[PDB]
Amino acid sequence: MDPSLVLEQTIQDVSNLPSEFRYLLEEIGSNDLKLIEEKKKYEQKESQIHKFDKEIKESLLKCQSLQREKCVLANTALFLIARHLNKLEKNIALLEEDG
Amino acid sequence: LKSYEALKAELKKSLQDRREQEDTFDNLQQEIYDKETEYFSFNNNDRIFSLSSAT
Amino acid sequence: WNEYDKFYTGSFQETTSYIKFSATVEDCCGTNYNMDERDETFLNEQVNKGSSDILTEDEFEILCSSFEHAIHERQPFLSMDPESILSFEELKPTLIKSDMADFNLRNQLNHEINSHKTHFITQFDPVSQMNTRPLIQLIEKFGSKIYDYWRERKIEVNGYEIFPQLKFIDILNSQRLRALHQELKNAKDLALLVAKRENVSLNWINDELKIFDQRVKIK
Amino acid sequence: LRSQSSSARAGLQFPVGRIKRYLKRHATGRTRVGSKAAIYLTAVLEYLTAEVLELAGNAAKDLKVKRITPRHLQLAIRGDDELDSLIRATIASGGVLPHINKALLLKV
Amino acid sequence: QSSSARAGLQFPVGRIKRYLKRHATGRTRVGSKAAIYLTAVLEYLTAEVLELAGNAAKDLKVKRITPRHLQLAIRGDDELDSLIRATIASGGVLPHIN
Amino acid sequence: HRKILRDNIQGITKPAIRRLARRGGVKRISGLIYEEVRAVLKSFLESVIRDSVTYTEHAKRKTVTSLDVVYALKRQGRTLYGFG
Amino acid sequence: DNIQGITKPAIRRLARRGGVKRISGLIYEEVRAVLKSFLESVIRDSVTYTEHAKRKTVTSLDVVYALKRQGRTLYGFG
Amino acid sequence: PHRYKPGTVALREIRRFQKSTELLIRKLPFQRLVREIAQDFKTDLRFQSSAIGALQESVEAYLVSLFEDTNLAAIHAKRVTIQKKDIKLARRLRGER
Amino acid sequence: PHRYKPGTVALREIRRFQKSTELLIRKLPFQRLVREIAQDFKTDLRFQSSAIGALQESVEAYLVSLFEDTNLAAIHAKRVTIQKKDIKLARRLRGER
Amino acid sequence: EVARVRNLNRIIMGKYEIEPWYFSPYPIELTDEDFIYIDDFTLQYFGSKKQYERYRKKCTLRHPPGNEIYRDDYVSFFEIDGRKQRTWCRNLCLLSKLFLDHKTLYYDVDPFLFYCMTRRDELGHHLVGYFSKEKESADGYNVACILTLPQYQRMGYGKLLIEFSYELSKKENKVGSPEKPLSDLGLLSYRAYWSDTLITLLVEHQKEITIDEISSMTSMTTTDILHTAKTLNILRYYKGQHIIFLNEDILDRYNRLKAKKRRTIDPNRLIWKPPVFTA
Amino acid sequence: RKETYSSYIYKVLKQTHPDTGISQKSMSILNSFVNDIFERIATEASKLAAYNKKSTISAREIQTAVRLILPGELAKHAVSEGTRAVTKYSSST
Amino acid sequence: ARKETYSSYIYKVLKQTHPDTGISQKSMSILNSFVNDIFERIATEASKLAAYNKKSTISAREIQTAVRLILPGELAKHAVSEGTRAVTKYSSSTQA
DNA sequence: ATCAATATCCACCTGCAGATTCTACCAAAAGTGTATTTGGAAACTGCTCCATCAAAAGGCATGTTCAGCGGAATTCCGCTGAACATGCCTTTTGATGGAGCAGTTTCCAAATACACTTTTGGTAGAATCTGCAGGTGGATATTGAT
DNA sequence: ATCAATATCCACCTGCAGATTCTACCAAAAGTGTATTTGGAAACTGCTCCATCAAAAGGCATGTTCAGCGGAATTCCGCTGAACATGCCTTTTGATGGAGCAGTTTCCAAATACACTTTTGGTAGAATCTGCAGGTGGATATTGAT
Repeated sequence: MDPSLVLEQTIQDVSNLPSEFRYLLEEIGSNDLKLIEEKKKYEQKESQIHKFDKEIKESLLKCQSLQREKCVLANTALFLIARHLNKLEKNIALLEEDG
Repeated sequence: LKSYEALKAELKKSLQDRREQEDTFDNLQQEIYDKETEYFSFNNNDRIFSLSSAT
Repeated sequence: WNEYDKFYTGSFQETTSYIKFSATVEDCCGTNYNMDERDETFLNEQVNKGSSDILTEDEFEILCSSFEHAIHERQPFLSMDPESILSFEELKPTLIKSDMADFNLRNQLNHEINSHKTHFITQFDPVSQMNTRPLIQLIEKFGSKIYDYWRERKIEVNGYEIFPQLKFIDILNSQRLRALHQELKNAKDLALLVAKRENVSLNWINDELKIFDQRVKIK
Repeated sequence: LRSQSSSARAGLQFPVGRIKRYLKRHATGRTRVGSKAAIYLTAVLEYLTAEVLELAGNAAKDLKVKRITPRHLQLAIRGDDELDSLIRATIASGGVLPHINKALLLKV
Repeated sequence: QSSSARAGLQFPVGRIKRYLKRHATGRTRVGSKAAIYLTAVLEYLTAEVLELAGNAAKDLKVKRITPRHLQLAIRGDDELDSLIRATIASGGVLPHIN
Repeated sequence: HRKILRDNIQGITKPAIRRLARRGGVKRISGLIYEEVRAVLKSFLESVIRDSVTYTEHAKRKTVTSLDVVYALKRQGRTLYGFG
Repeated sequence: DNIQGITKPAIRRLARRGGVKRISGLIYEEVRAVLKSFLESVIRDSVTYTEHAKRKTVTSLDVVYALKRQGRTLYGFG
Repeated sequence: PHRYKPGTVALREIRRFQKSTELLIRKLPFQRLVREIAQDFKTDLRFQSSAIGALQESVEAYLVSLFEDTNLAAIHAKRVTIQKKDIKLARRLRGER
Repeated sequence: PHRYKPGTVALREIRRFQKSTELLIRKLPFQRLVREIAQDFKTDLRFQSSAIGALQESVEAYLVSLFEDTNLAAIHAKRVTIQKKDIKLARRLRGER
Repeated sequence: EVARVRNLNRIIMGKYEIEPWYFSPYPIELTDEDFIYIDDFTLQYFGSKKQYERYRKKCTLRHPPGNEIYRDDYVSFFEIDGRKQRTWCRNLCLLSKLFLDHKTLYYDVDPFLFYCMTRRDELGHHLVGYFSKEKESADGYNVACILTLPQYQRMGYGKLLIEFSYELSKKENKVGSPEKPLSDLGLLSYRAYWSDTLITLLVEHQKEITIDEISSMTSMTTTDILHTAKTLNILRYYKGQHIIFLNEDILDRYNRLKAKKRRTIDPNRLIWKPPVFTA
Repeated sequence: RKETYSSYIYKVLKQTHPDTGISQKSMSILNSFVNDIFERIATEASKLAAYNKKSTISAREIQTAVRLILPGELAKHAVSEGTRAVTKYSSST
Repeated sequence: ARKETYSSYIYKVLKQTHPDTGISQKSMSILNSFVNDIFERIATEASKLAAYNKKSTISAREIQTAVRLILPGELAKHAVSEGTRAVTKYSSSTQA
């Protein structure tokens, strides 16, 4: 009864994990907002050179501000999958004690 | 004037760096696709599923 | 009122769908403990007048951490130890085999991500990352007279916690073994794939920003 | 003060003695306590003081100053707690409650 | 000489004497002629055990079963409504197709 | 004397049973229910008057009264008030 | 302790004891409701009887007395 | 010259009859019927008038309950007319044989 | 093998179940259900198993009489399939409350 | 009778001082001092007052930990379960029993579900209320213990609280029911909603309505609808049917709908209702 | 000591056709019959005694109780054998 | 030349419960029949359960469970509350 | 119209459960012999009260036409019995704990039975002032042809 | 909608049985004080019986598609109750007789009550044997696509 009944708690723990992955659907849906804006932020940089200083030096504030919002979805996507993954093998280590 | 010669090495380092980052840009297509082909194992209910968000 | 002097520093985000965050509060804010002002008025006012180390506040986070990691789950049978401190050879595999609540899991995935420019940079860790230096590195050089932090500490709490505390069969059954284990194996390939795009995201940022500013002396 | 010991000591308005001797009459067994018959008094009273108080609520809504036998059954049958204490009972000249079901008049 | 066999019945007057008495209300029973109901339980118990032999050779059974009891204790339309609320335990019903 | 009478179950008339149905609430009456509702009326009358005449048979009363027939009509599970 | 009001598809055995044809859907909820009603009536009567006896175990005499009042003789069992 | 719709005077006599509570069947014919159903039981039985009135309103009660039964039966049988089989089911299900 | 018409095997198990006098319902969930109806009126009172068998004899007698009457109601409805309004008319014409 | 005295002098959480109301066997290290701080988005109580210079820097989570069901233009609703999340189920009770009359740490906090009442605030979703949920149909009691924080009481939240809990009775498709045994200052507001849902859903049908179908869309227990007869014309026909019909009333509740019937809940949200045989 | 009519009804079956047999549930159903119909006619007879402002539980009131308590032809055969056997009891002085 | 009835007592019930309401003699007989047969019903059920308890004396608890067992719900609970009230109030043997 | 694999009815066997038949203890109501005791079957009368009867309007029987509805039948679709493979709670079987039975002994509350003597509640009438009940007219709502 | 014709509510009315008080009275219970004999209450004591509890072989409940027949919507068409006239049957009402019912009193028969046997009638034992449930196996319907 020891290497069997704990598998039911594995079910309920990763139960909200696809809904957690459904929260990533907003997060990967958030890449529609800014990576297309990444295509559209380019139009005020190369078109303003024009066969060669407030638009060349201070233009980094339009670039440095955008890298903050991409990171919250990035690394947090990993560790949730890790606790979707890695905690099973400690229970498998209980299952490895028998067949 | 050897000043901009060694200063060009601060920007020639990026162009050898340019090839390895564009390769990672060039490697994007199959790793999106071959995961999605692996994901087919059914009718692809959406169109922009995980990494077709990028263009 | 003075209760809202410096509220908290932070900006939130809005939603477009339903927020779905099923996590653990014991793993949300990370570390468990904290200390008060009466512990550094001896060190930073009477001891550090001629010392060589430069004392920082971020080191207080992970400071006691390796000492309560052995006292609870590595040996639980103590209850009322008067001198409640296990000795130096009982604290030598603590810092070497540093199990800071599974420190390996929080870093072993990023190796095959190959994002070794930074480490562990996530939003759920707070935004003060520049002062982060692990005391698995910072004991043998600067934390030598800080290594004895926990040994004094349980004496004035009488061997107890500094915070308060609340009042205290195989056949026809083996088919869901591989039906449950293999399904969550495939999630690593999801994470490893979406890591590589968020790697090359930031690698696309540092392309031109150090190029064109140099052009004022070469063209 | 007052010392009228006519067994209104219970504060009950029915005779303790008449239903005492009627219990002593009905009496399939052998004995019957008058002191444990005082509870049997108000069982009868609550049967009545909640029946007929509920009755004369029709006298307001139908503007009668007496209460007569169709006024009994017309409102002694609406209270479903006091319904099934009369299911064996048939009130003489009591009439029927007005009851036309909706599918009878379908505007055909 | 006898006890109640001088009435010619089988059941006893003495058990049915007090069972009239302690069930009573009117305080006095006719002890020499309370045996008239002693007669009636015989007709009661014979008639719904004589019909147990109403189907002897057409059931092929020796003991009296409780489905053997009920499944012909309904054909007696006279004794049907004499048991109009009786629920024979594990007696089944009678076969019918409408 | 004897003073015999021919049975007159047709004494209850067609609009009488019509009015008795319209007390109940039926809006459309058949053409052939008449004789059979007469039949169930006669069955109810005989089922109650057997018990009434056996109560007046034990009462040593060669009349009938109201109290014995309300007793007899009580013991058919359909107890009547108002008349005792 | 929990809810076990789900009985069985022996409603399609008890109906089979009746002379019924093909039964329907959407009757099983009503038949378990009316079973709940009949049992709660008779168990209320039985618990009043066994409360008056001040015995904390019920007996078959209690249920035959309760049914014999309630309108049907639980007949030939006590 | 003037004529109502068919079926609308029916509800008028519904409300006129059930709003009031007088005895419905005529008194002396039912007295004759009680004596004629009596005469085969015991010859020349004397009657009490209040007993005959008790029978009047008792059989009025039972028959109006039976008409309520057949109204239920006919409104279940997707009809608006009552029939013989409605009374047959009413007698069969109310319980007496 | 061959498969006979639907309905016929149903009628032969009508016959097979109606001849038998076995207690048709399963006993131990009925024990469960009488505990369930017990604890909401009173705390833990005890049940003789013969008395639980007595309930397990009485309640399906009430159920099979209900099924007989609703069968006759549906065969009055000129159909061979009972419904919810069938059991509503059976209870209401029974005089259930 | 034990908690008829006071335990802390005053307790704050965020912006508003809360002079408490009920005793509880807390550690005595809380009761030696005056200022007791409570961390806002997570409620994990603080025996010391000298950590907001670093704990607000250590404050990692800003949205409160439940799962989003529906947010209107003003307020949202969240979802916390005990077996999958124990720690925030702990500190929910330590602020509840300060206000309540029923709690006891007797069983474990696992089986009964927690919902939340937190408003759209510009400094992150501050919580203003929370109401309990039993798992499944134990003694009826389909809605459960309800708290409302006096930092934001008497400003028109509690009616929006109780109807949203009542709003989840319909997708449950079951009999909605409160915990009966006690309520005094809430019970008249509890009885207000059954009167509020009385005439508003009544006139929208414009005809009569049958007694089971009252229990269809109102989804409350029939003892309440039977006890709603004392306010209105629920009159009882031939053998019990209890069915109702509209009478012309004052309808001033239905007429003056300006400010007291301020907002309601749009039925646009999702539910799980997890079936698990563990209890 | 419990009182049961089982031996007596066994002797009733003995004085009719002896080839047949009571089982352990058949005498329960038969004892329930005799006790139930006894209870019914006894309460009817006592109630009729009270109704007729009369004291003794007469044989005449058992006569009228069995006449009113049974359906027809069963009642007339029962009352025939009843009056027969009670005049037989009065015969042997 | 003798009769017993409950006439003036139910008339006093009407005087207490309503300030003015008349009763016809037909309605007096209606209510007298109701009180008499509900009297008989609870009396015979109480005596029946007194025999079924194998006791001999009829007392307040068996008629209490008779009240609780002969009625449906809410009038039964109000009736047994009124019964307990009345038996406790009679129990006080005092001057006033 | 026919040959079929399924199912039922019949017949012999065989374990085995329990119904039958004494049977003895045993003890217990039933029978019996008076003795006293009161309710009751029977006889006589005063008197309601219930038959039993002859003279006037209100309802009942019997028509009419007429359109509203009960049934026939089509038609179509969808719920619902029908095998069929498969999980799953069962069904005894045995055992442990233990506790609410049923019974003894007991002791004191208390209901019965008096008789005294009380106010006191039906009640026959008896007056006596009436609420209500059918009728009469007037304001206004509820079906029916255009 | 817009009137026509009833119908319903809404007073207003005067007379009529009928509720209402109510005094008298007189049976006629209720209440009161006192032994007193007994039956409920209670504490206690064997114990039989009932409650969990786990494990092992298997019926059987559960979801499955799936094909079909039974429910149901809508059509149309004869017929039968329905609305109303009217001619006519008999119901509703005040006086006259006889017997049945209510009541009084009488022996007097039959039933309580005591007290003393004793067949009889439960019960635990206990054989026993025999009828019955189940099993196996053979004879005779059983109702379908072609």
